[PDB]
Amino acid sequence: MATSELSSEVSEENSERREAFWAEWKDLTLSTRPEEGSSLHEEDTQRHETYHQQGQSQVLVQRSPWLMMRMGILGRGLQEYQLPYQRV
Amino acid sequence: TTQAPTFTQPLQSVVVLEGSTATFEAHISGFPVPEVSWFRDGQVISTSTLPGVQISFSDGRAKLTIPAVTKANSGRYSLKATNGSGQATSTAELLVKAETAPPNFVQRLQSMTVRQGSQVRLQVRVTGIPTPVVKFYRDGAEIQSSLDFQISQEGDLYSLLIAEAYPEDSGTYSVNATNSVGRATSTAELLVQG
Amino acid sequence: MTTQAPTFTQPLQSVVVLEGSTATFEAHISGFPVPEVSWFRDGQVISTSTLPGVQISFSDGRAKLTIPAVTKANSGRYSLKATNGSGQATSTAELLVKAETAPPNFVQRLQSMTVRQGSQVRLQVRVTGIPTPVVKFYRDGAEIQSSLDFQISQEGDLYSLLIAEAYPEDSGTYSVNATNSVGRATSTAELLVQGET
Repeated sequence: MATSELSSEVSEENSERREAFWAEWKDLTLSTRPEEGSSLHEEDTQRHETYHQQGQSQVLVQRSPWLMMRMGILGRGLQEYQLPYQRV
Repeated sequence: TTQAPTFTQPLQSVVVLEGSTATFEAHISGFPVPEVSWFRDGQVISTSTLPGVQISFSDGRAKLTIPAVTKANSGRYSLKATNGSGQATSTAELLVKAETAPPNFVQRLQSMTVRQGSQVRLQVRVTGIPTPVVKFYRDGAEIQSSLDFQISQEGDLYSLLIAEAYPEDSGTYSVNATNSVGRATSTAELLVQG
Repeated sequence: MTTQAPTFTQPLQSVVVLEGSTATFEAHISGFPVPEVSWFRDGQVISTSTLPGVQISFSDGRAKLTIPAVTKANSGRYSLKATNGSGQATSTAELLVKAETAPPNFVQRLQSMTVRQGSQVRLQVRVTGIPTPVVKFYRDGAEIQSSLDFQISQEGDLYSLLIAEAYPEDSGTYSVNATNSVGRATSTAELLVQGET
């Protein structure tokens, strides 16, 4: 329904050297898929019975300046990738 | 070299299920070691405003634990580190979701062929959060509980008791269960022999 | 031994993955006789002619479809259909393919420095991001257009601003700002050019 957008911020300063540093970024975005997105449906023509179910699933994608992403469906586990993404 | 506080790993957002444990964690470097303090929505954090919180800061590793979070706990969380050279703030969000689940039929309707004049009992078992709204239907028309067609609820077990079945009662019966995050449907066929 | 229509012991589950990595839909199935099994994308039947490299398997009641290297274009709904003489069963889940992105970061920060009138001075940063961040230099709040006067130049991911010869008028607060579609960052430092003594 409504995508959520979470932001993280960092603000550091050094008065001994007069140096500062800022940062703000789209840290975590949480989205909502429509139930039609993951459904199940079964027909038994021998016993004349049918079953149907559908449900929303919320996806979670996270990121960071330190080059590392995180993603998954909320309820299932998250997966962690190493940006500049390679292969094994 | 006195070294102003700095983050090698700042706070990062956290999403988590109502009732679970949420955890903010960050690594801080500096010298002399900073005085760290945590905030929520601008107000300082304490056992008083967040019952059961746990805090720790050893070996460059800062960590704040909230035991049994509740929706009301959502908001911006800050960590501040200072010392003679300077300071540092790292800010992140905590969003808590309701633990929800689409309607599920643990026991589904079942087709049955019976004898005219029989008592027939069709029953399902349904779970959901939020509680599903459950209704019964015959051939697309919603059934209205009554003495001849008795619908009753017992825990998460729903029942339709047809006192006296006849051939006019034959057809496709179905039960629909809906809630804010989904819906499920179980249909079966009832044959009444004359 | 017991003619039983096909039923998903465990439905398909939607998945989010990183463009370039492997994706797998998995399901467990029952029935007898054992169901014929087949897969679809957005209603269209799946074959090695529609999805080169796909690995499909179906044995021991467990059906698997794996895409070794997913692309953005693979996003869609995936259906596993199981058929047999007593009935039929379907399961649909989504595949969501996300691209690599990372907000600007300063792997090496601007650094305050004191120098002597007439020194060559180099202010340099090392910036990382995906997509590649746009980077700018500023002095006392105003942006610097690279020029003879202040030569800005990039060398790999390392950006630097050379002051051919430094003078007091050059003392001031410098800063670099890095932005892209997912975040921004700023590193500020100070430069002090010593006077005559």
